[PDB]
Amino acid sequence: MKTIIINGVQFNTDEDTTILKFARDNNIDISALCFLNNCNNDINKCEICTVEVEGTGLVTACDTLIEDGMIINTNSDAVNEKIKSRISQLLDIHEFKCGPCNRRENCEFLKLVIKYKARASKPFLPKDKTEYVDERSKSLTVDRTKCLLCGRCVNACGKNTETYAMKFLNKNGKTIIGAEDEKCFDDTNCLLCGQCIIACPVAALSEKSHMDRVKNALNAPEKHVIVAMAPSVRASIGELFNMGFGVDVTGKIYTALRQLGFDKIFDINFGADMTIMEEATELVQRIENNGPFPMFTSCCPGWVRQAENYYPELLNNLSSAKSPQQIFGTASKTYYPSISGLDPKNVFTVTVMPCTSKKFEADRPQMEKDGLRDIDAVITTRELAKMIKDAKIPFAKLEDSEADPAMGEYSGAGAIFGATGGVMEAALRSAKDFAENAELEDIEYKQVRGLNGIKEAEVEINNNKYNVAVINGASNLFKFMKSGMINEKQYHFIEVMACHGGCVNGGGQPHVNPKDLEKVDIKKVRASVLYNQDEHLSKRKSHENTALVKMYQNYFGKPGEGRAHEILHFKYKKSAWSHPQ
Ligand code: 402
Ligand code: SF4
Ligand code: SF4
Ligand code: SF4
Ligand code: SF4
Ligand code: FES
Ligand SMILES: [Mg+2]
Ligand SMILES: [Mg+2]
Ligand SMILES: [Mg+2]
Repeated sequence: MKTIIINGVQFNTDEDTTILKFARDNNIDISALCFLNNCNNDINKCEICTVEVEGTGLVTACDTLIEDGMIINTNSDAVNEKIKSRISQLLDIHEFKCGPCNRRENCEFLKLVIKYKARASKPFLPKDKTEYVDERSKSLTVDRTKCLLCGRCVNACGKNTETYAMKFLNKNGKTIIGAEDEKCFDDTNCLLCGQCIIACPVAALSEKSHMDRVKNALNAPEKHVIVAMAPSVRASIGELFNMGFGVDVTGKIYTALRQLGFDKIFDINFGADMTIMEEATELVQRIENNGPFPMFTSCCPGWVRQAENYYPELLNNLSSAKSPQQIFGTASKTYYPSISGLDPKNVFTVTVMPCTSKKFEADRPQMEKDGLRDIDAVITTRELAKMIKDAKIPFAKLEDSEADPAMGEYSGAGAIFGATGGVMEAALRSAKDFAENAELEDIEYKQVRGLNGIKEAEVEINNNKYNVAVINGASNLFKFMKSGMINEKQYHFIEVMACHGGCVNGGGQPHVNPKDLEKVDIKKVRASVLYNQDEHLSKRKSHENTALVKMYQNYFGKPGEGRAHEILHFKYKKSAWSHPQ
C-alpha cells in the first residue's frame, strides 16, 4: 500500500489515483474548476485545485497522483492565497454581474468567488459587449465576457461528438473559444447539440433565446398559444426547483404552463406516437420493397446535421417521418384548427425541449406549409424554468393537472423516446404488430436499453430475422461507421441520438455541477422517470393512443400514404453535383 497524511489525518491505501479524487472519496474539501470529464485544461491549468505537498510545494490536486509518504495540506494560507489569486485574475476578465445572468442560481464561478472572498484587481466592465457576443447561430450563443478559458467546452465537444467543432482560436492576438475560423457554428460541422453548453461552468455558452417570441405571442390578443413539452422535460426540470433528481413532475408542469397563460396544454409525446405511426409503417414498407436498408431514425436533429455534414450518402436512408416536434407542429396548424375553429394563422406553437439543436430544426426554411411554420418557438428546459421563476409560480407546491387530451394523450411507447433506445423500442412494438397483423403481449425490448455506446439486437418480425442497432452518442456514430461495423452485417433499422444517454442528456437540460455528477448517474436517473411511466400506462403502443387514433380516422387517414405522407414527412437530400464543390 501507501501511507498518506492529509491535513493531519493518516490514510492507508493502495489506490492509484489523484489527490483530488482521493480527497473527494474521503470527504475532504478541495475546489476545482477546469477539471471535468477526467480532463483539466492542459494548456492553461486553472490551478483552483491547488494543495500543498510537503517537500514538493504547491501542486494541482486534479492531476497529481498520490504517492507513499505524501503529506498534504489543503487549507494552508499559502494554498488559499494562490487559489484566491487565481480567482481574482479570472474576475479581471469576467463581467461580474450576476443579477440578470442566466446562471445566477447555479454558477460554479460565483460559488468560488464567494467561497474565497475574491475580488478583481480591476473590475471588468466592458462598455460595449458587441465584440464579445456571438448570437449568429439559431441554437447557440456565446458571451465571451463570461468566458474563463477553462477549456471544458473544447474537451466536451471532442469527447461527446469527435467533431472538434469547438476550438481554441487566436483572434487579434487574444485567445478565445469558438467555431472553426470563428464562423457561425451553424455554418460549420457543428451538430448544435449543446454539449459544450452543458460543460460550461458559467454563462459564456448558452442557448439562443426564444423567450421574447414566446412572451410576445402570449401577449398578442389574437394569438392562441399552444405549448407541448418533450419527453425529457418531465424528468429533469424539477432539478432547478430544488426537488432533487429523478422526480416525475409531469402534472406540476401542466399546471405551471396554464398559470403562465398558455392557451392549450398539449404534449410532444403525442407527436412521438405520430412519429412511430409513420416510421413503423415506413419500416414495414421498406421490408416489402426490400429497402433501402438500413433505415435510420430522423428525429434527432443533431444526428441529422451529423449525417448532412459527414455522411450525406445516408440521407436517403433516413426515415421520412418528421420528428415528434415537427410532426406535432404540422398537425397543430391543420388538424387542431379543424377541431377548434381557430384561424390557422393565429395558432402559435411553442415546444419545450431538452435540446438546443431543436431550435435549428424548427427554423429550417421548408418546415412550414401554406405560409404557416410547423413550430413557431422552441424554449429549453432551462428557459421554461426561468419563465416559471420569473412569474413567481410556486412550482414545487403546485397540484397536478392533466394535458388537454386531443393532442396531449400519449402511450408508454411515446413516453420512453427521451432515453437512448426508446425510439427503437417504441418503433418495434408497432412495426411488429403492423407486420404480423397482431397484438403481441411481449413488448419490452430491454436489449436496446441502457448506456452502452453501440447496442445491436436481432429481432424477429413476421417470421424473418432483422438486425437493428441503437447508436448512443455522436462519437459512437463515428465509431460505428469508421470501424466498418456498419458493413459487418446488413442492418435494417438504426436509431441514432447525438447526446449520449439520449435526450435526457440534451444540451438544453439543467446544468449539474461536477460534484453531483460524481454522485448521481444523471442519464440513468432521468431515464428511469420515463421507463416508469411506460410501465404504469394502460396503452404502451403508439397505435393504441385513442386521441391519435381519432385524429388519423377523422383527418389524416392511413399512415404512410395519402395525406399523412403528403404533409407529415420530410426528406433530406445530398447536394447535387457541382464544380467547384
Ligand atoms: N422531437 C422530438 Fe424527441 C420526442 O418525443 C424530443 O422531444 Fe427528444 C426528447 N425528450 C428532444 O429534444 S428528439 C430525438 N428523439 C428522442 S426524443
Ligand atoms: S457567469 Fe456566474 S459569476 Fe459570472 S455573472 Fe453569471 S452568475 Fe455571476
Ligand atoms: S454544439 Fe455539439 S458539436 Fe457544436 S461545438 Fe458544441 S458540443 Fe461541439
Ligand atoms: S465557454 Fe465556458 S466552458 Fe468554454 S472555455 Fe469559456 S468558460 Fe470554459
Ligand atoms: S439526442 Fe435529443 S437532445 Fe441530443 S441533439 Fe438529439 S434531439 Fe437533441
Ligand atoms: S481544476 Fe485542477 S488545474 Fe483546473
Ligand atoms: Mg490533464
Ligand atoms: Mg395570450
Ligand atoms: Mg449479436
